[PDB]
Parts: sequence; C-alpha cells; structure tokens
Amino acid sequence: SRTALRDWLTEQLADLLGEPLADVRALADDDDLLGCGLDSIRLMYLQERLRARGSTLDFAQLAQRPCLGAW
Repeated sequence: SRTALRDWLTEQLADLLGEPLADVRALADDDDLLGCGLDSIRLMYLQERLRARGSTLDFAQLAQRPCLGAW
C-alpha cells in the first residue's frame, strides 16, 4: 500500500527533521523536503533506514527528486 509506505517515510522524516508526524502529513507528496528543512546529514540517515527496511537506494536516487512522490 502506497499510503502505509508514506506513513513510514512520515515517521522517518518526523524523527529526522525533529517534527511531529502531523507536520510531515501537512506536506503534499510532491513537496520539496529541502524546501522543508531536510539536508544531507539527515538524508544519509534516511538512506540507511531505507536500506535497513530492505528498501536499498543510493543517496542521489532519493535526492535527485527531493519529494515524497518520487521516493
């Protein structure tokens, strides 16, 4: 399910950015996370958490299109 996968990214971005999950649910899927206070120090940790989830991606494969929709 795509929305449960969004909820796991919502959990990760709430944890990484220091936000409530509600503030990450306040994004549209296409909203720019570097627009919304993400950076590489966080996006590396996300890339590890994704690889730990089994969801192997390299940093650019996320960071080329920096919104939930592309991820």
